[PDB]
Amino acid sequence: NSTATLCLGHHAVPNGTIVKTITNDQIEVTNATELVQSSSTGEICDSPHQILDGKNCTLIDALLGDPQCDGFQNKKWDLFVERSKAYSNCFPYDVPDYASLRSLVASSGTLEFNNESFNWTGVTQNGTSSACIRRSKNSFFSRLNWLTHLNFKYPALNVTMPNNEQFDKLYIWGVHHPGTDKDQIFLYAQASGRITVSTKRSQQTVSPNIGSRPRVRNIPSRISIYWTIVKPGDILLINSTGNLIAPRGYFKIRSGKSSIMRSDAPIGKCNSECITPNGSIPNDKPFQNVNRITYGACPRYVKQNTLKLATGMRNVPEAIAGFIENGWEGMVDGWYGFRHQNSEGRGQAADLKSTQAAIDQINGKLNRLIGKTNEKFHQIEKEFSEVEGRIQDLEKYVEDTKIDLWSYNAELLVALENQHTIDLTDSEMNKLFEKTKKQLRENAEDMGNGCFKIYHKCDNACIGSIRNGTYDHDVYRDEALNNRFQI
Amino acid sequence: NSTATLCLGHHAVPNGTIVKTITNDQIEVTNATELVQSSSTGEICDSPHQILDGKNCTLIDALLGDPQCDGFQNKKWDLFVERSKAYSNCFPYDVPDYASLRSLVASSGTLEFNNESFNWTGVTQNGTSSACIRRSKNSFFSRLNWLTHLNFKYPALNVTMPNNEQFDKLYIWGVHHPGTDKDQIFLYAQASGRITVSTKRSQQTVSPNIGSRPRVRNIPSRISIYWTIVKPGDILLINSTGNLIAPRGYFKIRSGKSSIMRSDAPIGKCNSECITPNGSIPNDKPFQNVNRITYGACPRYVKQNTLKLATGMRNVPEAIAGFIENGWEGMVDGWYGFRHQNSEGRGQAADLKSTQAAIDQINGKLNRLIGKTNEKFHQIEKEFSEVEGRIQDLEKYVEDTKIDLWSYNAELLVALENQHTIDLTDSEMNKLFEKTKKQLRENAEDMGNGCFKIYHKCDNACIGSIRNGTYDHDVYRDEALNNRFQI
Amino acid sequence: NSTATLCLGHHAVPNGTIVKTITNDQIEVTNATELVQSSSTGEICDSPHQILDGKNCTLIDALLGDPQCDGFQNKKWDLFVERSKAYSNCFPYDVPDYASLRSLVASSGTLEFNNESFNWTGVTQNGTSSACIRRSKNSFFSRLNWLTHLNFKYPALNVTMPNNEQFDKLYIWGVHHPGTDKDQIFLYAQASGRITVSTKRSQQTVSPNIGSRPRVRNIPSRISIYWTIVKPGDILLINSTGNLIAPRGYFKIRSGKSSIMRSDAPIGKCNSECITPNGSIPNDKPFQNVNRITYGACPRYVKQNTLKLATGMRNVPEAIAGFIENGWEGMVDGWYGFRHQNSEGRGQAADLKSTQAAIDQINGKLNRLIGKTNEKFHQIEKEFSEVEGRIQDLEKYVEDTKIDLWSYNAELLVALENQHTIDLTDSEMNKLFEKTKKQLRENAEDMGNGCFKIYHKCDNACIGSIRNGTYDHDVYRDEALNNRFQ
Ligand SMILES: *[C@@H]1O[C@H](CO)[C@@H](O[C@@H]2O[C@H](CO)[C@@H](O)[C@H](O)[C@H]2NC(C)=O)[C@H](O)[C@H]1NC(C)=O
Ligand SMILES: *[C@@H]1O[C@H](CO)[C@@H](O[C@@H]2O[C@H](CO)[C@@H](O)[C@H](O)[C@H]2NC(C)=O)[C@H](O)[C@H]1NC(C)=O
Ligand SMILES: *[C@@H]1O[C@H](CO)[C@@H](O[C@@H]2O[C@H](CO)[C@@H](O)[C@H](O)[C@H]2NC(C)=O)[C@H](O)[C@H]1NC(C)=O
Ligand SMILES: *[C@@H]1O[C@H](CO)[C@@H](O)[C@H](O)[C@H]1NC(C)=O
Ligand SMILES: *[C@@H]1O[C@H](CO)[C@@H](O)[C@H](O)[C@H]1NC(C)=O
Ligand SMILES: *[C@@H]1O[C@H](CO)[C@@H](O)[C@H](O)[C@H]1NC(C)=O
Ligand SMILES: *[C@@H]1O[C@H](CO)[C@@H](O)[C@H](O)[C@H]1NC(C)=O
Ligand SMILES: *[C@@H]1O[C@H](CO)[C@@H](O)[C@H](O)[C@H]1NC(C)=O
Ligand SMILES: *[C@@H]1O[C@H](CO)[C@@H](O)[C@H](O)[C@H]1NC(C)=O
Ligand SMILES: *[C@@H]1O[C@H](CO)[C@@H](O)[C@H](O)[C@H]1NC(C)=O
Ligand SMILES: *[C@@H]1O[C@H](CO)[C@@H](O)[C@H](O)[C@H]1NC(C)=O
Ligand SMILES: *[C@@H]1O[C@H](CO)[C@@H](O)[C@H](O)[C@H]1NC(C)=O
Ligand SMILES: *[C@@H]1O[C@H](CO)[C@@H](O)[C@H](O)[C@H]1NC(C)=O
Ligand SMILES: *[C@@H]1O[C@H](CO)[C@@H](O)[C@H](O)[C@H]1NC(C)=O
Ligand SMILES: *[C@@H]1O[C@H](CO)[C@@H](O)[C@H](O)[C@H]1NC(C)=O
Ligand SMILES: *[C@@H]1O[C@H](CO)[C@@H](O)[C@H](O)[C@H]1NC(C)=O
Ligand SMILES: *[C@@H]1O[C@H](CO)[C@@H](O)[C@H](O)[C@H]1NC(C)=O
Ligand SMILES: *[C@@H]1O[C@H](CO)[C@@H](O)[C@H](O)[C@H]1NC(C)=O
Ligand SMILES: *[C@@H]1O[C@H](CO)[C@@H](O)[C@H](O)[C@H]1NC(C)=O
Ligand SMILES: *[C@@H]1O[C@H](CO)[C@@H](O)[C@H](O)[C@H]1NC(C)=O
Ligand SMILES: *[C@@H]1O[C@H](CO)[C@@H](O)[C@H](O)[C@H]1NC(C)=O
Repeated sequence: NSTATLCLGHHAVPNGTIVKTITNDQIEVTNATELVQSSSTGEICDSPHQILDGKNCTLIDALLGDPQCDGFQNKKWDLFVERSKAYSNCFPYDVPDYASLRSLVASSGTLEFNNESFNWTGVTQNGTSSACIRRSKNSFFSRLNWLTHLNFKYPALNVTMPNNEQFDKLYIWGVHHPGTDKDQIFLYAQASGRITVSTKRSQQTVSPNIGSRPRVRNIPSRISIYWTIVKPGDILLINSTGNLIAPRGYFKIRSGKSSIMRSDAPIGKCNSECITPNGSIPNDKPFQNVNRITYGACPRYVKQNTLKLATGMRNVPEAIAGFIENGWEGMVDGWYGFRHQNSEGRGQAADLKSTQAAIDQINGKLNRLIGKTNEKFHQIEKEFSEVEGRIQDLEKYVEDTKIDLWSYNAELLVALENQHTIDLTDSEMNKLFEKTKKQLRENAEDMGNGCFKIYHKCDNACIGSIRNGTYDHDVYRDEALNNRFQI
Repeated sequence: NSTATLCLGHHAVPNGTIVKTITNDQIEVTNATELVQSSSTGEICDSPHQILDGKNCTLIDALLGDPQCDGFQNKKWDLFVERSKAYSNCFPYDVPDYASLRSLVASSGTLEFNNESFNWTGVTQNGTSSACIRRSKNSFFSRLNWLTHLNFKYPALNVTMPNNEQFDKLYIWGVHHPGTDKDQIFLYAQASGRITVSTKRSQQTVSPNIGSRPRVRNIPSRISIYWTIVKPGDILLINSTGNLIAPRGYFKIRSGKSSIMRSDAPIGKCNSECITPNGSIPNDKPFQNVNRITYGACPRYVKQNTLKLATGMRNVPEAIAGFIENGWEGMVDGWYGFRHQNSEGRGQAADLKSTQAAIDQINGKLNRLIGKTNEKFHQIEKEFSEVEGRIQDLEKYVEDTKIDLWSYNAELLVALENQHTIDLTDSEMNKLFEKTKKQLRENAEDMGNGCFKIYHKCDNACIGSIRNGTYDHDVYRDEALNNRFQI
Repeated sequence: NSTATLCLGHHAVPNGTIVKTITNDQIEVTNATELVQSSSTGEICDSPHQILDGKNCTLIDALLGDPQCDGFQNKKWDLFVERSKAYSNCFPYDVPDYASLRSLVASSGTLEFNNESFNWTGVTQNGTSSACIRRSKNSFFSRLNWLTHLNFKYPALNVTMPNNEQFDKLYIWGVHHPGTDKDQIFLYAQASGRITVSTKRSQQTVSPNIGSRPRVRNIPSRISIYWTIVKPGDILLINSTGNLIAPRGYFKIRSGKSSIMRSDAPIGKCNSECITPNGSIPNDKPFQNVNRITYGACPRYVKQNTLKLATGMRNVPEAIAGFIENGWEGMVDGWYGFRHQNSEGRGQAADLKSTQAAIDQINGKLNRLIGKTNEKFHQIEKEFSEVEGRIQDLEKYVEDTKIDLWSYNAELLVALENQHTIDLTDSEMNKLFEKTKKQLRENAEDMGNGCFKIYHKCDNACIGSIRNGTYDHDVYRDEALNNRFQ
């Protein structure tokens, strides 16, 4: 006729996604991305990190060098994987402050061991046990030297070794606690006092405790594992009258990106930075709900099973009408656009610049959230198999506090960002609407349903000029004014 | 007259509330709710949590079986409330890691004790002390067995108890430290000794220390309390030559929701999810400022004394003027509405759909904040009476860090939620204004004071349609245009 | 011309600052302020906190009374500064929980020492060492009494010291660990033994461990340092057969604002609340990147080297365009303003009320961020010279968690405040535009670039009336309608 209808609107999808916001908990959007990694590959990836498979060994067993760990001598790792099927198959032993030695070795990142010419004069070296079978013969820990009497004599040892290198030396040693007095006399030829291992900086004094223990692998005795770190310029001094499980040398202490993880997952052929006890995970998402123990460039752990970030706007599912009444399910070329009813027929076109502006802002948001990872290697233990008390309670409290704070941050971030995304895309729809209103000047009226009523004959070329920003309102001003106001 | 005025606006109150926002610290709102629970009932509510009243007992005193704790034997609790007037009136004891045992048992949640038939031979059982009286006779702890010599001999005990059940067993035992050597010879007929309690996984060795102590209840001697946890399939082996305060059995270890709290509040008939040492508190508010220690489904502790969440718009108290100039004290039916001037007279009506939309958004926000609590059962100690050093400093650092972070989160959350509340209620007022503008089309002009001047004769029927919606601008369009655009 | 052009706009600068927002991490603004203190003065200000310069003394050496530390006796501090050049010149010693004793003394805030009439009968007092030279004489720690023996006898000392005052008493004592049995007999006349120090509530029992150790200052023996806290109403019993490095009295324990810091910076004659190991820092900014170790009213430590807070608007660089197309680089009188073209000529003026409203809201934000810092005195150790185990790992984990969470909060806060500031100044431009539209009513049209076309004669008096809100649309309505329509 003499008028045309130009409706502005946006696309819609048949099946949207439900996201959370500040105003609402369940708002439907056209599209959303998962920000919580809730699955793993089931396998640990061996690249870029050097992964040392513990097999039947724990890290401490590999440190001491019991027979099943012979293949772990002088090895390095980025992450040591300890299996729950791992077991000791050697002399029974314990480590006072086990967790500290395990953390120290895990953070050292190597079992590189240099033998030293210790002056073990007057004692018999290389003691053996039936509990440690190396190659069908009795043996002992490969990195320890079980000293016993020589010719029924064990003289008081005072053996020193300067640290003349530029690095710290880690010495692993222990105390043998025999089952009975007959074993103390049989092995050391005398009752024992104390063993003192010292440096200039510090000293450790320990005592044997002769007495029966419940048998593990048919041995009623125990070895207690102790360690010392010797700084450059410092001197190790071992003062012992018996019951000394001597070092054969030193381990290297290194600073680095190494740690230890407990996992039953197989190790595959891969390239994945983030390792969890359930296997490696992608680190594209900013958060994860796989596990709380992590290694490498990992997402933050949260308790939410899902957090969906709106990478799109509110769906608003289902004459012509604009964005105020409904979204358009028939629009697939873009996010925002125009639909019109003209004397030449009905039609539709996408507005690609507003679509790209909204997409660019969403891409900015994703670039701020996606791809930014938390690269962490050595942390505290987060699952415990024994109840010790105050220290474990504090470690659990710290981890629970961290998880509650990061879960709060993730929930607030997702709700604020989703509210921002809806306000952003409604804002972009409004910028296109005000731009069209300003371009049309007095030649059209807002009908209140997201559409403009154009009061002049506006053909397809006219509509196209409006869509791409080249509409000249002066050409049609008299016709539209004469039609709006009955001159 | 030939024209009418329709002013849009919002309600106001004589006395508002001062809240914080992003750009304004002292912004007045019509209504706000307190988000910090800063008061308590002064009593601990005994439901739904099972609460065991310590009376004159500590949890440890109840654990060993102090004469004042006969009412605690084999009992369960969800929260043990330890009293500051509690004291021991039995043999004085020293638990070398008191906090760990107190926490371990508090989280275990029961004093269930099975009297296992320990094979004590060659010794005298059921030793008593004059400092621990039951029914006017000398007694001892009911869960400990003080072993002494029999016929002036104390043979070396070697007593084995395998763990043949499916749960862990907690054995509590100790070492007697007499005040002098005469006491040790009188009780044990041994100059000294060593006590070793072993499992397959770990061992504890303790030595008695003969010497004087300050007399507590006239006793110059001490009992050192130790505990062993025996896993299923593990074995308890006790080896002693003297000074053994023997176990009478085991306590059960359970994973659960139990804990210990220090408080002096009375216990009475009530119902409250969250327990605080100042008495139980309502858990409706998201935050609290009562005490650092909590139990159950509680709000999170912050340093803020008050944080008020706006549950209404900005209060701007003060011809007809609208939301641009002031708020309306005479609007009592709703939050948003209309006032009009026509030839019939002046009037006012509330717009209930905009009011309900704003209320629904606020109620959604309240559902996000109010009623959502965090269940916290066993945590670290958060108040200390003794100066311990590094571990206490770390616990204080962790708790103050948590509180500082949650106080920041509370301040940012309240400022963001109040800024959003103001923006949302101003947005709803602006949406009603734009909606009215759209219905009026060319039949009205914005007066710049929140009011529309309607340029057709408009008397109580057109105003009704405008308030309802679906106002027909076409019928009045020629009259309004003749009044607006004629010279 | 029968019309006039009235354009609205905002100022711009030739060179702006790059800030981060929620949806744009490289957005240029007219002005910004640094919220991360990234540099120190290099000196530790001696005011308002009382600071003791350790020089060659550690806190433990000051506690025990090392001969070089005589100047620290009975002194008080709000912050003790331990130097990396510090070393001992007395008997070698080992504190089995060094960090805990150092924390107790640092938090007590004083070395006020009170001598007590201990009954050290039957033994010789005031033992000396060649490693502790005080006045060119052999000496010992001034707060410890090295008891050896009297006439080749060491009767078992059973010494009681009641606490009859209202404060906790800190007693520092030790155990000598000689390098050989001959030294044990020479000093104490009898071998082995043990030392028990106890109160009503607690007890500590230790044993000497005779044996050679690596020589420090040509001495192969060690003194172990132990301590006990005696509450009011309690009694301290020291029971020793030998090897006792006895107390001479007690140290007072106070609750307060004292702590210890490791630093090599000199002490300056200045005033600053926040002290870091690199020296004092200003405490105006909400965050810092100088050090993790803090004392006083400090900002929070973050991982960011810089965080810039927009204190301005978008710097949109460039007949009259308006705010939608670009900013106005020629504006010096304000942030928001007007430009016009009329029958007399072109001109420009600032709108000071919109400018002040935007500035007042920005100052509100600055008042919430700047000047609000957090006073902390005694915290965990955050740097370590040796690796100890799970406790050090936990302390590092806790501090790193705090830093990551505050760094997250700092980035979220800066991005939200900068996005709000941009929305704020865009909103103020929009309220000024809408306000102008409302005064003009139907006498002007929005031409789409931030300008209004006014369809009536509007001289400089008219433009001024529009600027200050006195414009009356009724008097110009017939001319503007005749020119605007037909
Ligand atoms: C203390 O008791 C334990 C167990 O009751 C004894 O250990 C047992 O020794 C026998 C010796 O033939 C072994 O067959 C068992 O397997 C051992 N069991 C356990 C649990 O260790 C131990 O020998 C006893 N000690 C003394 C000195 O009599
Ligand atoms: C070591 O000295 C203490 C002094 O405290 C003696 O303990 C006091 O003994 C008397 C009499 O037995 C009591 O009246 C006091 O109450 C005790 N003191 C305290 C603080 O309780 C202790 O007897 C002495 N030891 C020896 C072996 O003589
Ligand atoms: C234990 O061995 C150490 C190491 O040789 C002895 O200490 C040395 O003693 C000589 C004696 O003049 C000194 O010159 C050295 O400087 C000492 N070296 C160190 C590292 O301390 C120590 O004397 C020996 N102890 C016994 C009892 O034989
Ligand atoms: C959602 O976005 C992703 C990534 O851009 C795209 O692959 C997917 O097809 C989108 N889905 C819908 C329904 O728009
Ligand atoms: C680990 O031990 C099991 C038996 O427990 C054995 O079958 C397996 O071969 C061992 N694996 C390696 C790598 O030695
Ligand atoms: C002990 O065994 C080690 C194995 O490396 C060997 O080098 C050393 O010579 C042996 N010493 C004695 C005394 O058998
Ligand atoms: C362990 O029991 C045996 C039994 O003969 C005894 O000789 C030994 O001294 C005991 N050890 C301890 C530490 O009690
Ligand atoms: C240390 O070695 C010396 C060497 O003479 C000896 O006399 C002393 O008994 C030893 N001490 C210990 C605890 O081994
Ligand atoms: C990962 O393993 C832990 C082991 O306790 C389990 O609780 C968790 O559900 C697992 N997660 C996934 C995604 O497999
Ligand atoms: C805009 O569209 C019209 C009609 O389709 C066309 O004539 C004109 O060249 C277009 N201009 C631009 C800049 O794309
Ligand atoms: C504030 O809201 C509460 C309901 O939560 C209502 O009871 C109270 O009357 C309101 N007060 C004002 C001043 O609006
Ligand atoms: C606790 O002590 C008070 C002291 O007055 C006494 O009345 C009460 O009976 C005691 N209760 C128990 C359980 O010992
Ligand atoms: C020791 O006392 C307990 C009390 O329960 C009793 O059952 C046990 O038979 C007594 N044993 C002896 C040897 O008196
Ligand atoms: C609750 O009790 C604690 C006890 O330390 C006290 O510090 C706090 O002020 C009390 N709070 C209230 C609200 O009574
Ligand atoms: C419109 O509002 C008026 C208010 O006076 C009311 O009387 C009338 O029933 C309403 N009509 C409809 C259709 O809502
Ligand atoms: C930025 O603001 C500061 C005051 O905070 C002022 O001194 C400085 O001149 C301003 N710079 C610019 C370019 O506006
Ligand atoms: C610190 O020690 C050095 C090296 O012995 C000495 O030169 C200096 O004078 C000492 N300073 C003080 C204050 O004791
Ligand atoms: C020991 O030295 C102190 C000075 O610190 C002195 O007061 C005391 O009288 C001396 N005692 C003896 C027994 O010489
Ligand atoms: C405790 O004091 C008495 C008092 O003579 C003494 O006999 C005993 O040996 C002392 N014990 C210790 C460990 O000092
Ligand atoms: C402060 O000192 C620490 C430790 O020496 C150093 O890592 C840091 O870079 C220093 N910072 C500044 C701003 O000097
Ligand atoms: C506004 O500006 C005009 C400029 O002509 C002046 O005459 C008038 O007095 C001013 N009014 C106010 C309130 O500043």
